[PDB]
Amino acid sequence: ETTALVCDNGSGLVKAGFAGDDAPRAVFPSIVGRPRHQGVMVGMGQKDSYVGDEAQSKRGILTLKYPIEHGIITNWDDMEKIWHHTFYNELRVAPEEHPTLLTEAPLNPKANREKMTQIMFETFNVPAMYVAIQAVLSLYASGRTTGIVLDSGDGVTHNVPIYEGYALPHAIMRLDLAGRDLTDYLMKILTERGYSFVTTAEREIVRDIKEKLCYVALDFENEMATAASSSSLEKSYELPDGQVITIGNERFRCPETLFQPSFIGMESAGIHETTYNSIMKCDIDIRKDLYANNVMSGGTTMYPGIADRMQKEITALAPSTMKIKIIAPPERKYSVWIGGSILASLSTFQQMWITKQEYDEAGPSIVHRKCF
Amino acid sequence: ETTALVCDNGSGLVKAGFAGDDAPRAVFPSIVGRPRHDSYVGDEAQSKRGILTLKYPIEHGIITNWDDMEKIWHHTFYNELRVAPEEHPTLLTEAPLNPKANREKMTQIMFETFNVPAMYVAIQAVLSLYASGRTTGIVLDSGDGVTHNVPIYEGYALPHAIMRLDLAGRDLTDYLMKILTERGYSFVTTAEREIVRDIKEKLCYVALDFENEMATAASSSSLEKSYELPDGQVITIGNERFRCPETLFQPSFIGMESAGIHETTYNSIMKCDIDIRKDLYANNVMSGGTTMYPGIADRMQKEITALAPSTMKIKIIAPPERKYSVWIGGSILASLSTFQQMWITKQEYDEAGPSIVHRKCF
Amino acid sequence: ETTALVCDNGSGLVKAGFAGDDAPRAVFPSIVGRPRHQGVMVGMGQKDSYVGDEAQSKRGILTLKYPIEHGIITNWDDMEKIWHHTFYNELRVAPEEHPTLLTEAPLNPKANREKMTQIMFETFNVPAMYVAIQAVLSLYASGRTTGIVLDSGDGVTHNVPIYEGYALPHAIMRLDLAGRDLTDYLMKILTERGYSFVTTAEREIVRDIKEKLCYVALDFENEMATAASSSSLEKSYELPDGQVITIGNERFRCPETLFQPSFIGMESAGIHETTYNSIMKCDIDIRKDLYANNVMSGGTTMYPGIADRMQKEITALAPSTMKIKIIAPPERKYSVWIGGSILASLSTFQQMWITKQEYDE
Amino acid sequence: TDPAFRSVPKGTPCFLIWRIENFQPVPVPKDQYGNFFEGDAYIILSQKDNKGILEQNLHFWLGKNSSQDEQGTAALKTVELDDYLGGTPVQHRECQNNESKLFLSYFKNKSLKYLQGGVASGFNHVEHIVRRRLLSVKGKHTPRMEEKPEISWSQMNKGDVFILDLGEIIYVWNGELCSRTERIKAMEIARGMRDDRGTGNIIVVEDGEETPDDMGEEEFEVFNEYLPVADKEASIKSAEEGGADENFEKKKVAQLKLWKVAEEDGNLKITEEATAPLDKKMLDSNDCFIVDNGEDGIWVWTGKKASPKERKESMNNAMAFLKQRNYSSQTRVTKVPEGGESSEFKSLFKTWEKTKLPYSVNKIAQTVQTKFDAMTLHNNPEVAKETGMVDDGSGKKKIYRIENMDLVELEKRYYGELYGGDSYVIHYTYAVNGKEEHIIYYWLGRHSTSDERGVAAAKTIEIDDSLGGTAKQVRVVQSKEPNHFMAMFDGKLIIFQGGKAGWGGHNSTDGPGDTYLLHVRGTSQYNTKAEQVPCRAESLNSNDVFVLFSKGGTYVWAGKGCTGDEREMAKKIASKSPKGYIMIVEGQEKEEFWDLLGGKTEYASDFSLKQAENEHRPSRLFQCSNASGVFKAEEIVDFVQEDLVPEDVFILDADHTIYVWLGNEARNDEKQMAMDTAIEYLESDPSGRDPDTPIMTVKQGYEPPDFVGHFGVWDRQLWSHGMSYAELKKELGEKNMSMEQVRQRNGEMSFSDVSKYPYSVLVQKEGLPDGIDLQNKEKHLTEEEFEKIFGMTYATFITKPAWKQTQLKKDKGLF
Ligand SMILES: Nc1ncnc2c1ncn2[C@@H]1O[C@H](COP(=O)(O)OP(=O)(O)O)[C@@H](O)[C@H]1O
Ligand SMILES: Nc1ncnc2c1ncn2[C@@H]1O[C@H](COP(=O)(O)OP(=O)(O)O)[C@@H](O)[C@H]1O
Ligand SMILES: Nc1ncnc2c1ncn2[C@@H]1O[C@H](COP(=O)(O)OP(=O)(O)O)[C@@H](O)[C@H]1O
Ligand SMILES: [Ca+2]
Ligand SMILES: [Ca+2]
Ligand SMILES: [Ca+2]
Ligand SMILES: [Ca+2]
Ligand SMILES: [Ca+2]
Ligand SMILES: [Ca+2]
Ligand SMILES: [Ca+2]
Ligand SMILES: [Ca+2]
Ligand SMILES: [Cl-]
Ligand SMILES: [Mg+2]
Ligand SMILES: [Mg+2]
Ligand SMILES: [Mg+2]
Repeated sequence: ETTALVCDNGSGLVKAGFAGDDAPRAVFPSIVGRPRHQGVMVGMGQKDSYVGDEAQSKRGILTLKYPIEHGIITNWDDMEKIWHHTFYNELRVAPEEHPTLLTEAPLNPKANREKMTQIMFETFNVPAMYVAIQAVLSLYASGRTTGIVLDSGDGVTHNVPIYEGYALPHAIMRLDLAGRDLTDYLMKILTERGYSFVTTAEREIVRDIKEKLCYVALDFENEMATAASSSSLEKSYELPDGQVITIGNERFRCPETLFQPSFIGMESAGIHETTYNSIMKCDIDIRKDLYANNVMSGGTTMYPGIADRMQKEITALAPSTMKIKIIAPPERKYSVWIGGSILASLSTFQQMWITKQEYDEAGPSIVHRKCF
Repeated sequence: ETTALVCDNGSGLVKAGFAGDDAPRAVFPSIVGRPRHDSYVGDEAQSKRGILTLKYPIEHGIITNWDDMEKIWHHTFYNELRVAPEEHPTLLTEAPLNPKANREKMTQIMFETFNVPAMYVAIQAVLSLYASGRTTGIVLDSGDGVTHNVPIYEGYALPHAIMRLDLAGRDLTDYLMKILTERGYSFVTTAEREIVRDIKEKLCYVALDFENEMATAASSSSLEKSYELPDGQVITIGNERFRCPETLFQPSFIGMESAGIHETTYNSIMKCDIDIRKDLYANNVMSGGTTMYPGIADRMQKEITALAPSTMKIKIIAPPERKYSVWIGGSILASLSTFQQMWITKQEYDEAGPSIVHRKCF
Repeated sequence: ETTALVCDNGSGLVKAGFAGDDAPRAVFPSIVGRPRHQGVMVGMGQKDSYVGDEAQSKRGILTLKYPIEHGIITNWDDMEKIWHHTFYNELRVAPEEHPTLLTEAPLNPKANREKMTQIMFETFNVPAMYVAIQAVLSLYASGRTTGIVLDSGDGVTHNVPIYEGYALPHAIMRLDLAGRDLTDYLMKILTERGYSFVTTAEREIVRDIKEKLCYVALDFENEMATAASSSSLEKSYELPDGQVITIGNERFRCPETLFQPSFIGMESAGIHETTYNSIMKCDIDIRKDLYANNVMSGGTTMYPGIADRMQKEITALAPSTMKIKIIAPPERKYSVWIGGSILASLSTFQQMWITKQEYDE
Repeated sequence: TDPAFRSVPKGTPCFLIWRIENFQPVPVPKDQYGNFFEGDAYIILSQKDNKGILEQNLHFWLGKNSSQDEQGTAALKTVELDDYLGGTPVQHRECQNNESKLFLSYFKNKSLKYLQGGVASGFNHVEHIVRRRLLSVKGKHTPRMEEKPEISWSQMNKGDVFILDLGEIIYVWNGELCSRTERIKAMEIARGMRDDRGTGNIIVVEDGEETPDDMGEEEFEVFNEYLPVADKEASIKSAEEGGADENFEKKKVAQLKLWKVAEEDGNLKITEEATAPLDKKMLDSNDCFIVDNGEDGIWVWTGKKASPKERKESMNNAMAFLKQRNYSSQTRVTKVPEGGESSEFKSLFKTWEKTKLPYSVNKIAQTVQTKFDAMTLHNNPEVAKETGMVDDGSGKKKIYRIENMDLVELEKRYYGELYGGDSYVIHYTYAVNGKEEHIIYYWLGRHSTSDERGVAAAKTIEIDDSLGGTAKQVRVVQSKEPNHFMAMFDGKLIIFQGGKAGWGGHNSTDGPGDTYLLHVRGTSQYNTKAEQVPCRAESLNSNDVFVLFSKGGTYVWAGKGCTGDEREMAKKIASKSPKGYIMIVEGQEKEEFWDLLGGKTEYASDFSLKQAENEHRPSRLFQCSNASGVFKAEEIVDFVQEDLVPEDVFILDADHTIYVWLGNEARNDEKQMAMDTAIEYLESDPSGRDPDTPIMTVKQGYEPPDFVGHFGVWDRQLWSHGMSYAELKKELGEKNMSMEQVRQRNGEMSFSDVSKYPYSVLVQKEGLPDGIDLQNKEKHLTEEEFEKIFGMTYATFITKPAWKQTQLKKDKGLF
């Protein structure tokens, strides 16, 4: 009768819900906001900090900080506030009644997992918990056991090749470029047009502009020429106060950084090269299955035209006689969560729960011996 | 329950009364007269203008003369309210952007001179917003000597965007004398100013379009009203009805370089962070006797709508009791049972001094 | 023997002069004045403009605007008036006879660099020209090829890390806070005492109070407590009217906005965090040399105690084993121009110039 | 292990097919093998034997209409079965109408058929439904809330306030005769709903102003969809018809009751705990509590440390209240976990927590002061901590000098000669195993001007770019030359005090003349340098040798402490003299020698300088500063004059005298702590030297010849205006430049022990006599004068609170 909770704590968004549901019931930004001013109206329900959607709604008098920066947790105190908001405000459940399935990035340091386990058992008193690799859950969600997942969220971008349900660690590639870097680059290139987005609240406005009007061009140098040749690629966006700004070439120059990291000063390779290098680090006998099963995950893979451009670039790197296939599930924003909902719903998963009695007799080191 | 006192130290009128009442029990002018060659405060001071020299201790919202202010409060406690201040907690109001030293001096006078058991200082614009049940909105407090634009978002202050305009009520009655004189009449006597002030409060209004309303007065006599002077002679006020309040929008009528109350409201909102401007546009709350002109709410909606983007909803809130909305807000706050922990007690002042008003109050 | 001109297009002060000279010959405000009431007085027509100190004298009848308000040129029609005042009025020279070295702000857009070079060649017909980054010139003035420069002027503060002559654009920080904001903040906290400084002529004396009595406290919390316990930090200042005022904690509260920008309502980080973040966005191999060469530049780095404070703040964020050295050149108010005068005097500049013939392509 | 895989033949041939049904593998009936439903997912295991090699192929089949939970469960279970069979099976993904040949061969009987339909998906479909409702706020003191059964004007009256909750759009409708108290409480309730959800916009509307022009077009269109304004006039109830505010509040207060669901001694008992008013402390974390608001709502508060039986029976008993009392279906029951209390739940409690009796992204370093231990200085340093040379200095070098804003190559005969007033650029090229590498040194003279230092830096970059940027650029300041730089000149370097030009041109005197003095000194066998010094007797030092050129003859003066390496370079320099050198020993000084140096005056001569390192302990220098946030002291080995900074204070250990060098720009706290640290330095020295060793303070510019002697050459042109110590003494005086000695020990003295001054003196701002504690000027008054000024004795003054003392001092001008 115990219904299990599934919580995908991302660097930008947290996707939570119940095991057995076809989608996360709670999706909100993982931000903590604190006021920049002093309260003048006494007894009107002011708070010292704001979490999630409330922080986003009142962001005009707030400084927004992400507890997870570049995929690494930097404020465990604010991370507890996010988790407290998830259990008590969004899902509105008692955490001591529900087993919780959490997710982690590949090759996660064991210090981050042992503290996550300690917080779940000592602060929220969950009956049991389990940590699952994010990329692996996305492959299962697409009905696959073999493939190379491109997980690009807000903090980091991973390339995780998986063969028969097991990831190949020696080939997992990591790129420190994701959504937040794309947002900040859009803020930068929007100044050359006269606009000024500086504050952490204004950054959220740019992020919405990025999600609404940005797209990946099939040929970048060609669209840069068509941009000046006309105005057919210019769009308008209404700011919250009613001001209308117009953007043009910035629509595709922003996500182009995914393929040309030199736009933001990174000397690393693009997402197209990191996948090829990841596929080329596996056995030659399994590479054909990988090339034919590129599964995209995360919100940063939601740009219009990123799948077509991805297939174009990989075909130029791979042998001409190789069949390339980019898989772009319609709900890949929540593919990690979906796989968790399926995994936590299996009858054979009750054996995998790290229980509280196991934690009290072994310590936080028990989490590693169950998730290898 | 210990009955609390509420005193709105206005620029031209002191609104004072008991916490819980629906209206202030004492409304007298903030003037104190001295021999010129002694003390007389309030309306009695204006009955002896020829003998005394009248000064405004709070001319433009901020208290300047403290010795004259101690007599405003002395006239408030013992003459108007007829109470003993040492037996009543007293809530006091302050202008926006009041210096911290100014608020500490108020605390020192209330505790050391009047020996009050407890006191509290609230911003006037915050109390007006509280009266309407809001925590968000930009207040247009237009009183006697000063008009403020005070934006407030979710109970937080935006002092960087507070606008102050030293054009208000007494500037308008003086301009009404100047234009009524230049049509034939003569209003120069100090006693005639009280008559002009009555003509202003009863026959003046704000025109939706000034140039059009001026053309109507030039080709018709429909806008002309009549007024009975105390001596019996009836006079006729014409375009002066709407030319007097127009100074709030065209300060060049009295030789001021500042912008009208519509531009100061818009410029105030545009100094706030972009994510809070939409709620301010839809919560323009008006307070003060100078916002009581018929038509000023409709004209402010037109003027802000022209300055703001078309996609924004402009709304002007004009509460019917906005002349005393500051005091009404204080009367509700001081009566809340959850407020008796916010008072600054005499025992706390003895240990920390007047700087405690910056800790418990804000 | 063709002499070269060096002009620093500053946000609040233009520093211009001749190459090979110890200091700039002319330094005037970057302000252009246009008539308020056109046609009423002689010399007050539509096309009449005034630039520099004369625009400050005729301030009551002029409008006055900043062309390079935030390091970047925005009004080009008023910019041509500034350069015209520089060549014919201040330097008193013909621009078609002297190659000109101009300075640009860090991260100056390519379009601005192209409109600068067009105005010099077409409107002024200069023989050759070249633009240079203001931070690199400051570094050359300190006899260094590598360092992280902190240039704080009138409208903008920049952190620019440089290694072996070339800067790292991806690590350049920008802070829209400088002396003009500190001058405005001093007027505010002075009126909080009741001294009433609001007019422009009063802002002139407030700027002088800032440059003569302000300092950076080593421990802001301790000095705030000292200023509340005794008058040992209070100093007097005599206004032109003979009235004498006294300032206390305002002496070090004003420059503290450089380290706590929240004093004026800014969400950005202090000059110590932007310097730390600028070094941390560089390669780790060169971080050791950057912490040992923090070269300060600009008039707003002249407050006494700012070097000790920058060290105290950076040493708390850097690894404990780092050697942190702050360089404070005595002539850092003109380090940009001095570096330009050195570069424009190098005989190898004849190959780095952009001749007019090359531009006519 | 899944029980459906238990009976799988291990190692023996088989052919099994399962179908995914509600996240579980269910075996397919054997007679139906080959029929796959299009809306389902399957798993097929084919263990076949082939010439003794067991072939194990695992396929999971996905129908074209199979749901995501089934495709995922099929993938997951395929892996479980593969691991359960040891991982030897090979996995295959089979999609309908595109299966592999191996999968199709299993059904070669043409038995492969696609059936329509399939079993239901195990997923629950999240809908995100909106509960649109019409709430009323009514009361006199604390207005209460009630949900109306339907959304129409018939449920509204003109004397109360109504909320139209539409999810992310909330309408607050104020009746024409609503009380101000109800208006304020309804806005709190509305703001509470919005904040519990995180999104929403409150739209305040007044009775009568329900127009598109007053609300906005889109805002009115939604309002008219749920409350048409045309039906208002007919159905809207009046103020009196709405009821009395007093009764509505009176009844709803008594309507509230609190139950307790506790499990004590294994017995579950439901007990009525209290009634209105209710307070948060009534809720205990160890049990469950039911908040009964009747038809308006039932709430189940579950504590953090409650019991599983308490958690279950609390809701079952709460769910029973609905049917027992036969409440309407609108009456709901909500579970409230401790910590997830909503605004509506809190509104049922008159007392909850307390009011808020009173963040910058910029963070200022908060480092607390610490007293520096002087024993750590005696713990000896790590002088050879970092050492590294890339070669032996035998590589190729080209030397350029900054001349006329350009580079002029020095002749090979002048290699090793540098002018202290110019800057140089040396391009070193060394090779290791055939690979050439480059190092660009730019050496900046102590008196080189900005133009020369800048050209040295700029042309250093140009040479580096001429080599493709492959060279390492090294900045070298005079007197602080690195070990590899000295090895390029074979460890012997000659620094002539002179220069050339500078920002235009001047008297660029080319050469040292015929009467110049050289100071030859080295700290090792590799950094032996010969630097030109003034031809004065004070320039001599007993630890070093000197070479005196003159038109009569060259002389070599060997100090008592000079090393052999110092004398060797002195002889080699004097070997170029066509006159021939005449070596001299300290003490054996002929009078003709002093006459060429202006006469014998006091020079750098101390016990530490005459002795060799074999007997005396070498000198040590410590830099003391609080610029790092805390007062610290660090040693400087190979210390020279350039290592002195005016912003700090230094301590020099010279065995018989310990000097404290005071910089002009140093802070006062740095000076005072440096002296206190110097006293703690020798009080802890276990070497057995005199506990009262002289500890003098020396001021920048007024340095005696014995203080400068422990450093290398000394340049008086920096802080002494070029004057020697004797010339300074003549112009200023002995007692004008005296080295004051440090002594121990004011604060915390009693009122009677403080020096006394008149009130006319202390009240002045400037020009105050010394020794007055500006922070306690009232203590500098007498007992009698204090009573006259402050109207009280000092004893009662100090008992008054600190705020009153500071205010009294400001009133009397003694602040
Ligand atoms: N339509 C879109 N186009 C481009 N980027 C998007 C889109 N929607 C969301 N994103 C970006 O994806 C990120 C969220 O991805 P998510 O998978 O939630 O990452 P995380 O793993 O950090 O939770 C955000 O940074 C957002 O800016
Ligand atoms: N009905 C009215 N129409 C126009 N002006 C009015 C009206 N009633 C009052 N006033 C003006 O309002 C002013 C008083 O406003 P108030 O808010 O009390 O000022 P303050 O708060 O500065 O004392 C007076 O100058 C008076 O002329
Ligand atoms: N001694 C000083 N102390 C404090 N501030 C100074 C001093 N000298 C100059 N400034 C400030 O420096 C600012 C401008 O210097 P500058 O570097 O020329 O600016 P920019 O180069 O950006 O035009 C002015 O705002 C001025 O207030
Ligand atoms: Ca199915
Ligand atoms: Ca296998
Ligand atoms: Ca009612
Ligand atoms: Ca219990
Ligand atoms: Ca020289
Ligand atoms: Ca190089
Ligand atoms: Ca020696
Ligand atoms: Ca120092
Ligand atoms: Cl999906
Ligand atoms: Mg994610
Ligand atoms: Mg008022
Ligand atoms: Mg500058």
